Amino acid sequence: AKSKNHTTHNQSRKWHRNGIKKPRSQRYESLKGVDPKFLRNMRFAKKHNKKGLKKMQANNAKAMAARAEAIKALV
Amino acid sequence: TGMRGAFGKPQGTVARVHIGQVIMSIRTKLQNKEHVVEALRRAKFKFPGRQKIHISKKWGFTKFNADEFEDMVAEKRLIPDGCGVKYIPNRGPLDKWRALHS
Amino acid sequence: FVKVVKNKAYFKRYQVKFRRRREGKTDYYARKRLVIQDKNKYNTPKYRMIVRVTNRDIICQIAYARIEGDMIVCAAYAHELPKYGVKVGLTNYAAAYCTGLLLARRLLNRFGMDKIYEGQVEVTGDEYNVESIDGQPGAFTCYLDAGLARTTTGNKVFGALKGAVDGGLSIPHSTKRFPGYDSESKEFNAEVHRKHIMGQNVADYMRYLMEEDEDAYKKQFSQYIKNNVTPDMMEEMYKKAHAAIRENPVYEKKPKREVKKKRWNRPKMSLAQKKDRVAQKKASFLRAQERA
Amino acid sequence: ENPMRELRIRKLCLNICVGESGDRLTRAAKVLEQLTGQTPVFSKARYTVRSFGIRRNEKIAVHCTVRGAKAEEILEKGLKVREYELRKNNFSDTGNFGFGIQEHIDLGIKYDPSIGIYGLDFYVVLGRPGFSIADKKRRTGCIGAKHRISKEEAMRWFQQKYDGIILPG
Amino acid sequence: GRRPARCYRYCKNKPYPKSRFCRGVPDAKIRIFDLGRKKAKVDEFPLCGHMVSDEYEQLSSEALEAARICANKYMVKSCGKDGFHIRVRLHPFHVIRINKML
Amino acid sequence: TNTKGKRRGTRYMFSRPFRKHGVVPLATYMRIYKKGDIVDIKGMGTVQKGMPHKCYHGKTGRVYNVTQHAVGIVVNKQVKGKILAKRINVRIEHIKHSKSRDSFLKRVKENDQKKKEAKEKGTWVQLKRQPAPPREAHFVRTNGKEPELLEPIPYEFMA
RNA sequence: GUCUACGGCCAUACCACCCUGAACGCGCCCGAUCUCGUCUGAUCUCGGAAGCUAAGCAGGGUCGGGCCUGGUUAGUACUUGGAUGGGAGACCGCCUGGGAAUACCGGGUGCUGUAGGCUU
RNA sequence: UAACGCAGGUGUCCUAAGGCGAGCUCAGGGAGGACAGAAACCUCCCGUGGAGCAGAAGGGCAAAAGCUCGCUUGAUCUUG
RNA sequence: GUCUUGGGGCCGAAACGAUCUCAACCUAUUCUCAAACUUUAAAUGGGUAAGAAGCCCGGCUCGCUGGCGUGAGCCGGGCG
Repeated sequence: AKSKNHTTHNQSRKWHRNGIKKPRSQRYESLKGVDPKFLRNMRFAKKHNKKGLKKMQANNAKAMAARAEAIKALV
Repeated sequence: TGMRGAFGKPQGTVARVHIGQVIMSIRTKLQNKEHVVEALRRAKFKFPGRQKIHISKKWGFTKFNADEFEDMVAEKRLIPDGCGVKYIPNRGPLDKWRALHS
Repeated sequence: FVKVVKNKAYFKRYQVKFRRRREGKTDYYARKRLVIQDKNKYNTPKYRMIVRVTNRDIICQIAYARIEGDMIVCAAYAHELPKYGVKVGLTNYAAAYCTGLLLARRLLNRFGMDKIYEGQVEVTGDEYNVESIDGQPGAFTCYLDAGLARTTTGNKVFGALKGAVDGGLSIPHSTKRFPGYDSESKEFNAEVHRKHIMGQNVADYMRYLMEEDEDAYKKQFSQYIKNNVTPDMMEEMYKKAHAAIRENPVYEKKPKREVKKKRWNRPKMSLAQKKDRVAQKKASFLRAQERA
Repeated sequence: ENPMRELRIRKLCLNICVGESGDRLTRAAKVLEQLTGQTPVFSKARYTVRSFGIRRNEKIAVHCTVRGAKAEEILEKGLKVREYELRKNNFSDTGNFGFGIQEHIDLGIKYDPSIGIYGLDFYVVLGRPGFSIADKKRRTGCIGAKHRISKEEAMRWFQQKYDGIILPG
Repeated sequence: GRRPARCYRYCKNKPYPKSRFCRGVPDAKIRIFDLGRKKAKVDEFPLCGHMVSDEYEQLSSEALEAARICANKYMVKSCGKDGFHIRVRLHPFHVIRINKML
Repeated sequence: TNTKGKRRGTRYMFSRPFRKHGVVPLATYMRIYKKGDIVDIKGMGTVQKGMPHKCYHGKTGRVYNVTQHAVGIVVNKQVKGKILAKRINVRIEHIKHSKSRDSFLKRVKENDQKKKEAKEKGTWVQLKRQPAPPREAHFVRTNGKEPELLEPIPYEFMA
């Protein structure tokens, strides 16, 4: 049956009675949507630092000690 | 029809005026000041509202104004053409206008 | 009469092309695709082989574009060929091949890969392969950059191409346009091309004019006979050139002269030489009209 | 003028608007073929106007574009039928002139009882060296302003060369 | 019917001029916007009389027909028949809608 | 009144400002985009592919996905109560680099430079941009002259 | 001073004209065996160097059309916020602040990146 | 961001009107040519979109996204 | 201002030769407008950025990216 139509004017009070207007900006945003060809590689570069003990950081271990020895002479 | 759908269909035609718009304008000799000033109030009665009447400072219907106008016509910057006067500026190639006519 | 097309309004409503296309030299449709890198190759440059023919010179360049202007890695003009052993004919097909052979050699000698990636000395029927070592010498590349995109079998620009590939560059192409390609059989020939690449058709041309008429022969090749080059030495001269280009690809950039500040038409007329002179010029032309 | 300004016939164009396709046209192409020795081309319709007998893309006319030395001799025979006589309205304001001849045989064609009754249309394009610079693709430009052809500049060349005159009309 | 101009006096709608989207508009009851001695050169009549509005209102093109005549009908009796020059500086453009609701 | 649609009311949004029609100048393409930098989205009507939706004509974000011909963007578009962070994909020749952040990475360098140059003065030059101070009382020279006497002009009723 | 090849900005780069040229540097151009496309070797393609700056192009000029940037127009129009301000009403003045556009009148007429020549 | 506000369109059409590449440039106007006329066909010139792109309108476009040619089926299969 | 024009005509070639005369045109001017027109174009308004989620160096990793560059990611060190 015949009746009245709407109106929309408390849309702003309810709006801000509560309601934080930020999406919680955050470090380590998820990798959802990146190029799969690009992403496959970055899954490999991780894979060959997470695999083994002798290959990678044996180069890291030596270079750090030089970083350890070089800086101390200044003090 | 019951106002179930009421968009009007046209009739008549109207014109709008803003405060300061000029409705009607008359040219005449300088000796007919009074004939203008009261003929317009005779016209004023066929209009809604109230309209002021005054005599312009502008020579004729031209863009240009009271008694400095006769100098430029003598100075050769305006030329009479029918109901109006052309402004002769200097950006135009007047060395090809003066060469045409001093 | 009828309304003039060029009104005061027409100019107000105008829209100039891009300047280089207004002069007609650059095709901005074949540049959007032959220059621009993809966006995950962020700064890896894209190299082009700009090969242009002029009425009396052949130009070859290798470039990669930047946000401001282009960058020219190397260039090998064709009018340095009097240095090497060839004098007559620089718009020849073979001349282009002499250019495309030098441009690679000069470019590769810059980058240290001259001793490697040599290819055939002279036969063109095949592609030439590469090797890639990460962050170390190997596998040069580029793409052909024709100007106004005219491309029909036998075109001079494809003289440089066969020169480039044999020079050492690896250019993705197909032997569908080397002259001698039969248009309706679609076969590799490489023999009609071998004559074209070596200028042996011109040597045939002068042997053609010998039999028929010397009077027409003199009109055509009057400056072949100056510093006499007969047909029988034509391929011999070029065979020396391709040898000659290899040992000395380097360029020395002859030094320039010293300016005495010459001008022969008229000075660069600035505001004052415009403002004061023309404010005179009226006051002068004004004076004539009040004096007559 | 000097050697770089000598006027020449850039081209000469001939056509026959036979009106209706079929056989009368495909006979007409012979007439041009007998004249210039080049295979002609058929021009179809741009529009359809039924008050002529034409249809859209109906092959209406055959035209040709002779050139160089071949053109000049065709003009020598072509002008002779008009006995080297023209008028001042035959020279366009853009430096071209033209005319026509009512019968094909008058040029040097041999009449045959199988041949129909055909005329054809003449039109001469003057030009000066450098007029090709408006057609080049690699870099183009205008033709010029003092190197163009005025109305008179066409007539005074024609008058001296073929000895003819122009009868005012 | 009458449709007295009290209804369409204020300016209470967006401009709705005669265009391709509004067909069937009649012709305005005013057609001759200039009358008098129209050929008069600008040297002739240097006394330009104006009428100026003072309310941001709408003037019906019915009125402009009768205002033009009324002021013209006087000047003819005063100056002569080629002694003045009248220009209506207003044109009726904005068509106005009506609705019959019985 | 009207209804939904992908490009409704974008008669002027994507209208190629009215003295520039034709191929997009090629300094748009060599501009290299990288993860984590700020772009401002601006629609263009010459492209028609990957155009940002009309709602995003002006909102700015940072590119997290760089592809061959396009760069994904994190944008802040608000539905009623929730300012979402919506990922979209646009072609490069719509968006352009933002000069907002670069006006900050410019002053980061100098502030650390001045501080490191002032490690030998022993004082701390002041932090960023105290707001605009009051006008710092001074004198005004007026010797030899006199101020003009301003006054209102009379009423002149023009036409 | 300038040119050639590739370009960035895309008219202060355009358009109408008129004047002068800094190795054929660019072009005009002489021909059609071969490559190649045409009704036509005009275009496209190919082979050259007898001439030519007349044309393209470059530089300059027009109290030029245009174009860019200024000035007046104007603190006008318009407007955020306030009043128990005026007015029957159309509308208007005020306080607080922000603030334009034609007419008209001046100035300006390309900057430049890489590679390569010329001192005419 | 609404009303039985406004001016309109759709339930289809395409083996090409899809995909490339090449070569051209349109609408409109002027001056010239046998029949030929305002209105066929031939040539030159001017021509910043004034044409066309299936249709409603808006947007877009001139060495194209328009016109004409040559080859083809990316109008195919599968994940997100 | 002069091309097709007329209407009144004059001559009897013919009168847009001329001349009266209106006229469709073209040229510069002028009066007034636009929600579905627009070169210009505000007020109010909409995102962003305002530091440790940073500034900076040294090293390592790749089945993608290739001039020798790499882009991404990992370690380590000084300034909050």
